[PDB]
Amino acid sequence: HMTRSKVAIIGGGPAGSVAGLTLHKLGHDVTIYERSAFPRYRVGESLLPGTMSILNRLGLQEKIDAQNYVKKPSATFLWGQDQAPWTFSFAAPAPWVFDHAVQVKREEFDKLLLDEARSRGITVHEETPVTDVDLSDPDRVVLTVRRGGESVTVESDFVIDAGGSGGPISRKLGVRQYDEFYRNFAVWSYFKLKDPFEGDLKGTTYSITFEDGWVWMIPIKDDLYSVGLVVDRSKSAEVREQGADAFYSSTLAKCAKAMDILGGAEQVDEVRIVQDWSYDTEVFSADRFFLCGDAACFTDPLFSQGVHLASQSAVSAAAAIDRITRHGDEKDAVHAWYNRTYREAYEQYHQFLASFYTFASFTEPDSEFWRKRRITESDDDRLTRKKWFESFRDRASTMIAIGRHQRPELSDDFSEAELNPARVRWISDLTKRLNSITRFKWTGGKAVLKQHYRVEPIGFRLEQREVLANGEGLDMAQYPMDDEARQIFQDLAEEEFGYKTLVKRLGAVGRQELSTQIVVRLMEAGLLTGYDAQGEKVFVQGRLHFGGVG
Ligand SMILES: *Cc1cc2c(cc1C)nc1c(=O)[nH]c(=O)nc-1n2C[C@H](O)[C@H](O)[C@H](O)COP(=O)(O)OP(=O)(O)OC[C@H]1O[C@@H](n2cnc3c(N)ncnc32)[C@H](O)[C@@H]1O
Repeated sequence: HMTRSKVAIIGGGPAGSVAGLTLHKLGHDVTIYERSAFPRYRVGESLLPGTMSILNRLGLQEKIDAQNYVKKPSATFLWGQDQAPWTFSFAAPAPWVFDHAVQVKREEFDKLLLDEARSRGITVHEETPVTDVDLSDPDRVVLTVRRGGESVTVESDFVIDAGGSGGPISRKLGVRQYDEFYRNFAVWSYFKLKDPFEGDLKGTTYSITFEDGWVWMIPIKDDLYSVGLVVDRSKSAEVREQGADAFYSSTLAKCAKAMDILGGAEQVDEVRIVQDWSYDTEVFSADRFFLCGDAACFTDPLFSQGVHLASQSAVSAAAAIDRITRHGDEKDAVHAWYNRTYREAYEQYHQFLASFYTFASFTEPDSEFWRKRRITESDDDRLTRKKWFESFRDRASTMIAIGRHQRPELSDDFSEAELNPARVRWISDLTKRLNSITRFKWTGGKAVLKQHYRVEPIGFRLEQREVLANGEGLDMAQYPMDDEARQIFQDLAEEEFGYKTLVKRLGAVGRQELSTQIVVRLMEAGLLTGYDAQGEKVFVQGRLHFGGVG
């Protein structure tokens, strides 16, 4: 209980800094090894509310307010050809809950976090690459580090690899699993251009489909836009052959709505490229190591999840190391929790992504980009799927409908309030479906409490919580339940009462304000199935934020 660990951290990007700040607040002894000198240039500029929340709870609010980062209200999508625009609002009602995020210059943002780490007495070595990581001694971790021109050797109780896509551990272990099809390749530059919108659109992140993929437009200053192409890795050869500059301009010129908003603006930087393929890992952590951020997995940046998942996993890996340090018998359970949680985030962002790419594929040409990414299924499943012609994948269908602008084209006429009717209409539809449920069935014959972990948001400790499950381990981990609320569900499994009874029984035990969320989550978890008065199944899903929002 008074025991704390010595922890080496490879990499001082967002995963590294957040991991070190969190481990320090949890009372551990942190060293961060970063191979570069800061500031150093880095792409990946558009952030999420969930990450601001984390930084706020770690005490960075004043330093961040000081920076005057461009504020981001939402993300806007021009998705498919001749489609109305849609926007994903960051609108949301605790002190750390954020309704917006920001856009940053990563060289400055990353250096701000790292300098904060320094100021708290965390040891930081810049220009000190970690050259080898040895885990074969089960009692310790030993790193080899290049200090000056000398190899120096250092031991620690734990190691976090936050070294980004080039982190040494996943490579060393050979546990990286590249996605078979999501092999994105990016080519980008900067323009001098002032946000052309004054209304609710100002500061929004634009993602815009064309023949060979999509274009991003991020305002990182008053008059500065990051403008990137995401294309298939099959375009590597063209860039190799014809040069990135020529590839960049002739490709970007193919995206009319993008040239539309650009309009003669001046290109104000060189163009860079990189391979950004999706991949996860067989192992997110085991024994004395954790992988965090791109070192663990990489998600197609369409929804700007990257820095958020680096931050979230960094906080989780910190809490995990703390828990194991104070309760060493829980080692296996804690690693199983870290692996499950990261895997589930990765896999469900991927499933969701597949939906979005498929929707654009109906109006974009049959290029290798769209063909690799759109859902694979029978000629007949696909023609049926132009059920789309007339509006995870209903989850995405939902988001798009709610966010649909009420005119055919993108304009400063847009206000987020014009989205309120479709929102409300979705809520009324959800309310209508739940109310029609006169009979519920439980999956299995037993309702049980199962052990689960949760990071406490204020102090960051990993706490134990009992969640609802069946005998066969299926669970709904998002809410803490007791023997008392479990009884509710055992009675349900036996008597199969409907929605009205379930709401009442929940209210009766203090859970009146969560009850709608509780039953929706149980439905999505496949633990509850609902039936209407005519005996037909009733399908409910109430998701529709992508992670790090709302
Ligand atoms: C590729 C890409 C990614 C991207 C993006 C657009 C593109 C083309 N747009 C994004 C966006 O709009 N919003 C967002 O949140 N993310 C976006 N991304 C992805 C995102 O940039 C990454 O997920 C994020 O950078 C990951 O953070 P993480 O902390 O995991 O990794 P990092 O930023 O690469 O930092 C790693 C540091 O480690 C150092 N390093 C590497 N190896 C060593 C060794 N061996 N020893 C010591 N240090 C090491 C690197 O120097 C780096 O600083």
